[PDB]
Amino acid sequence: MRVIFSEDHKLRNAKTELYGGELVPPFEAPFRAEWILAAVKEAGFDDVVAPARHGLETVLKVHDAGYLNFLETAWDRWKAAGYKGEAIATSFPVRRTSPRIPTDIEGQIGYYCNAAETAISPGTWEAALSSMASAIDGADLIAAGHKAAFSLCRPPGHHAGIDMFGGYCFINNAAVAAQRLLDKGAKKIAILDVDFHHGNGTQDIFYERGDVFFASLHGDPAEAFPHFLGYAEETGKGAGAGTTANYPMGRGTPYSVWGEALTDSLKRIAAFGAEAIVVSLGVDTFEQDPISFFKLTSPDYITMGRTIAASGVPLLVVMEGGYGVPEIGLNVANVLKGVAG
Amino acid sequence: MRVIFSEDHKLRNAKTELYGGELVPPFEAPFRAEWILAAVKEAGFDDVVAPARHGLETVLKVHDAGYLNFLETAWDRWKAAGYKGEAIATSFPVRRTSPRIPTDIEGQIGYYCNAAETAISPGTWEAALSSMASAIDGADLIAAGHKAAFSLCRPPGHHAGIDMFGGYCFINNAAVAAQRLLDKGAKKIAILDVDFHHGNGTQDIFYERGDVFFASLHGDPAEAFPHFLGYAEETGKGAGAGTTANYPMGRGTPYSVWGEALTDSLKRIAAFGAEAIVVSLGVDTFEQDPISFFKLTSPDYITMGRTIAASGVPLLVVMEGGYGVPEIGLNVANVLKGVAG
Ligand SMILES: NCCCNCCCCCS
Ligand SMILES: NCCCNCCCCCS
Ligand SMILES: [K+]
Ligand SMILES: [K+]
Ligand code: NA
Ligand code: NA
Ligand SMILES: [Zn+2]
Ligand SMILES: [Zn+2]
Repeated sequence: MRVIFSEDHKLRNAKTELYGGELVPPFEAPFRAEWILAAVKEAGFDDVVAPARHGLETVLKVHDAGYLNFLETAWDRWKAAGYKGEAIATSFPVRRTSPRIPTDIEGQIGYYCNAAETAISPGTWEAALSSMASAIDGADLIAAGHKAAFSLCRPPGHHAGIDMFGGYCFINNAAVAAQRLLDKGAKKIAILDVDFHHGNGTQDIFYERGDVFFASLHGDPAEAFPHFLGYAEETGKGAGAGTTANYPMGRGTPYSVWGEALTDSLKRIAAFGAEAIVVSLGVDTFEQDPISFFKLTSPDYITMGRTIAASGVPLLVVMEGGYGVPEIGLNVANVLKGVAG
Repeated sequence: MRVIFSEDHKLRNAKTELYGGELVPPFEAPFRAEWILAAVKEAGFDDVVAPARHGLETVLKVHDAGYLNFLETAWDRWKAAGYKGEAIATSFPVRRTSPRIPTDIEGQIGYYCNAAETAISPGTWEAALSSMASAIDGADLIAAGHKAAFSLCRPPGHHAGIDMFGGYCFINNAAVAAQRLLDKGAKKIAILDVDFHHGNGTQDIFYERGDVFFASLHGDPAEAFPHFLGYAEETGKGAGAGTTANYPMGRGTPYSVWGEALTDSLKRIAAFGAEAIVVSLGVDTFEQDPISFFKLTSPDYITMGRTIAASGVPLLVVMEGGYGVPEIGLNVANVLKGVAG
């Protein structure tokens, strides 16, 4: 299978992340992509290609235009306002606030943010567009008849909602890929989010859409980031009724339990009639992940890839999270081995 | 007039504030109270007394119980979770989130926060209770027949809403004072917020209540903190209809303009029939204030106090903001001179 990857991911190289009341080097750092690329090549997936660039045609169908405009100039405005650090939101539009959009940079960065750990830094927008491009080109391979492809996206996407960034995410790459598949002729597409964290951004984008089914397996939001979405009761609204399936799970969950939710999610996706599945792949479900509480082992990723591919429908694998250790690469590569085997 | 002041304000001595993407020493630091106290004594207001302690009777009528329980244990829980810095929220319940309350400390601190610049530190709860006590004792003086009193509150209160802390505020002292006056027999009370920033917390607490009228003069929230409340169109709802009056004003506003809004607010308060006015006094309207854009001069504070007192109705002055410069003390003292003159 082809691997789509842009060297322009490195334009996002933020210096700070707000974690535990401290500003620390970010977990979502350029070396993650280096580790993953090296491991997938070592596993034999060496057909690596840069994406063609893309404009905003596809992404405007899943993200708000004001949001994208804000990201395009956020860093410049932050710097012009005289702030000394990176661009980090402080005030947020929480319960019982006005729905109005501020005009200034401090107000706007909060208006457009869901989580303050994520700083905007110079090059962030450009990196996000490159990552989106990798997702688009991956989708195009699936549309053209390939049964699998891997978009090595960085920065990741699944916490970015219609008009919010956060969780290290700015453009929802998986959502853009799903939209691209619909634009190329699909009528029904599923997104299956296996990252440890709920894909709250993806859920937001498709919650009221009946053309996309969203399934997520994740740490229970009662006690895990992103904290404010991902409960099982959330099944969709309006045109999207019945097209969100959340599988929250608790501390220590191993594959023997996690795989049961996987089986069920795939049943749901099959009943929906998805023509392809965009897999939002994070490997922060690993038993050594520094910020997560699941207990998957490296061999479990092979099982996971094989099971998702036994759907018999084409897969686009889109990179999301997985942190801390170079074994994130082995784990990603193992999912691909399961898909290709 | 009597000045109520607790030395226990000093138990709030946080190390950090998130400002401009950096963790810096807080603007709202113990020296503020020292400076203000010294200046009011210098102006002849030397009848200074400590508040009696108070439990939660009064405050439970303006703040949510879950919120107060959260504040009481937040520091302990944050430390027990192993975080190394002070307690700073990251995820927030923004647009289109679940209304559910998280169980863990990271989820809860965001659930109960409106602004991430404000860290919870050891002693914060105890300090907030002492500041609340100063407000309650001030209210009791008014209830007993005094026409003026000054509660030198620290930490301040007006950004704390029903179930949210932020803007350096944890317990809404002015809201507690208003409630105490109602509990002592008043039927109608007004809160007049002259701090540069909108009292979004106070507005939240009384938005649907007809027994309290809230007026605020402030920097336009389209460009100024708190960013997400304080527009003129917000006039109240339900039983509270017509009991919020917001006067947003722009960059460079001097007393000649600000005083016209003051006059109008007092007309509204008189028409409401307030039996007393709780003045949320911030002096960050000063032309030198480091974080604000109004252009009041030190003499204007005397005019302001005199005009508010010309209402002919008893006043409780409750300390809010005012930062940076040594003149914060002179400016507060000048309001008291205007009231007492
Ligand atoms: N203490 C837990 C901090 C979690 N903060 C954000 C993690 C985002 C990963 C996205 S895949
Ligand atoms: N760049 C403006 C930072 C504003 N941050 C909060 C100020 C709170 C004052 C309360 S009286
Ligand atoms: K997930
Ligand atoms: K105000
Ligand atoms: Na949907
Ligand atoms: Na009211
Ligand atoms: Zn993740
Ligand atoms: Zn203020």
